[PDB]
Amino acid sequence: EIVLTQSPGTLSLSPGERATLSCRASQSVSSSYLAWYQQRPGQAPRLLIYGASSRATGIPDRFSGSGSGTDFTLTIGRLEPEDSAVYYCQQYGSSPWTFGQGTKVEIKRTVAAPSVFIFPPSDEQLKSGTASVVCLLNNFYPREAKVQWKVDNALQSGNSQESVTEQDSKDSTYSLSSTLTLSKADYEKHKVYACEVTHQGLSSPVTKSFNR
Amino acid sequence: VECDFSPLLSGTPPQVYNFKRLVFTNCNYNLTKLLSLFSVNDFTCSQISPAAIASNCYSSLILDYFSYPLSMKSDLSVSSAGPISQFNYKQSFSNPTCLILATVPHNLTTITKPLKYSYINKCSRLLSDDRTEVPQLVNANQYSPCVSTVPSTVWEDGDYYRKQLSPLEGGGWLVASGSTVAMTEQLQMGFGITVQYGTDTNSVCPKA
Amino acid sequence: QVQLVQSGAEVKKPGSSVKVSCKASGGTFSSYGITWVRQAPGQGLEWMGRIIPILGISRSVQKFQGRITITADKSTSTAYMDLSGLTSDDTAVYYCAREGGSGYDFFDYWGQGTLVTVSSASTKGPSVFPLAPSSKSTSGGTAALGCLVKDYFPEPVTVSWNSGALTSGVHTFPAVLQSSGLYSLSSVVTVPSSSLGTQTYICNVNHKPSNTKVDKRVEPK
Repeated sequence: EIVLTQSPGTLSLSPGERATLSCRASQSVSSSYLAWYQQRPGQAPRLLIYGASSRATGIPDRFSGSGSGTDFTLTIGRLEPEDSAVYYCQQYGSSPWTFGQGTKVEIKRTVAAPSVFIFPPSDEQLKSGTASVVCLLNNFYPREAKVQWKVDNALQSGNSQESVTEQDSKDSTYSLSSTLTLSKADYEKHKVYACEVTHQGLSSPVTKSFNR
Repeated sequence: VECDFSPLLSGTPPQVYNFKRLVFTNCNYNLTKLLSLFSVNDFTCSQISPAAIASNCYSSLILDYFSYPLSMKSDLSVSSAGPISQFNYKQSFSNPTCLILATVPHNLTTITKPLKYSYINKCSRLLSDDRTEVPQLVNANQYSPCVSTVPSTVWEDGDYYRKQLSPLEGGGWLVASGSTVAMTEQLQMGFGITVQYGTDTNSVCPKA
Repeated sequence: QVQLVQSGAEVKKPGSSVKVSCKASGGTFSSYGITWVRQAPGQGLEWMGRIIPILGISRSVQKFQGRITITADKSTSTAYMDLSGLTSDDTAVYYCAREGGSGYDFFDYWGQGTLVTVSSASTKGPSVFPLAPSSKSTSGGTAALGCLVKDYFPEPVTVSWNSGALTSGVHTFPAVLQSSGLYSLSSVVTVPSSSLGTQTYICNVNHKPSNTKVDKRVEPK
């Protein structure tokens, strides 16, 4: 049993910048008995470093491994956008083998003026249940995007629910899907529905239009 | 020319699978002058009486010593089929054999304590072919060929040590495992004497 | 280099039993353990146990001891856990991973993972919802269309387009809890094939618990 600290956590760094990840151990561990792992957005963790010095067979040697006794540091000499992942330092030194809290690397490249689209309800769940409208915000950086629903030119309450996907391995961009489920009957005089987006991207709030 | 049990009374006595040996081929022995220094607990002998091993002349007296708790005195004999008598330490059935299971007293000094008693639970070989497995059974004392993988003492409750033999010979992972047992307040040791007589000669003799 | 293929999201009830089966594609359990590794949803990995089919030996962490049995069938070469006596707090994704021995117990190759979901609420079917591509959109580059999956309870539902062909702009959003314990996720794809926006008539969805598969065709309205 060894509780262990990690790096600050979320890190914003431009591509081509060195990244340092720390792994202090509350209890002393062997100078070379710790292994740094990397898990991609939605997948199984892949071994990056074993023994705190050696590299896993087929791992590009940007991911240098060092540190001994108490503090172990993983240093990524160059950064590409295919490094955005969660890194865990596991001390297979003691027992039971304690995984690290984990650090998240976010590669800081672009601000991606977003693309806003509406997908207004159609006559398949307007023939059962509760319909739902949706607002897609495809290709945008970073995660600082807020969408508020506008109904018949009147602002809406907190009955939304926004879901944002993780950055793509090559694209390194963040797409969104704010949803407004409604009572299946309530589509009478509310002629128009829209989502208002505020972003680093694009001067204005980019509102939209349904009519139909 | 007295027999030298002196090296027996120092250091950390080794675990069961790594038992050290003392062969005496010419000396005079007073065994009770040793067993007085311990608190004997189980004196069991086969092919010669437990009292008969005290006074009679042989050709060579072989003594093996190690740390073995009383909790599992059942495993150590020709009766058992467990891992102590099959992957750790097997003494020749051909010639006479005594087996003592003793205990260290407080008033004895410089018998230091190993942290725990560990033994080789399993020793197999996984063939260079598909998945065929052949256990490794230790012959007469043989040091249990899995001994190179396993360290002097096993660390945790159940461990897993494997090596790859260099290809030819024989591509087979000489896999081995180790298991430990809790420490006891007093070091509990096990000794094995394997006397064998001679053609028409006798050296080791009861120093009376 | 052995790929590890596991089983699929058991939904059990607080007070049940789950046999997660990790398969050793190759036919070959060599001198190689399987170590199991929890990960509570939105949390950080733990250790749960290790076995070696070559020797049959098993070991378990102290907390999970008396509730877990990790076995393997060396002959057919397939390893399983059986977390009997489990509570609602064990709802987590469980991985299986390859040992290396004594001083080299780092987890080399991993399994895809098998989300166990343990609470006596329900199992509900992926009611797929209208797509309805927007008319006046981009000038050809990205005509966005997506077939939505709402109203289902137990995750997972994988939704590939073109039954796993169109893999170049399939944006999938993580399911978010609705008013009921059910949650919903949305799948979208971008086509340059503007007029008629057609070949995407698969929108294949697979639900591991319900075992219900729905395929629909997209029409530009």
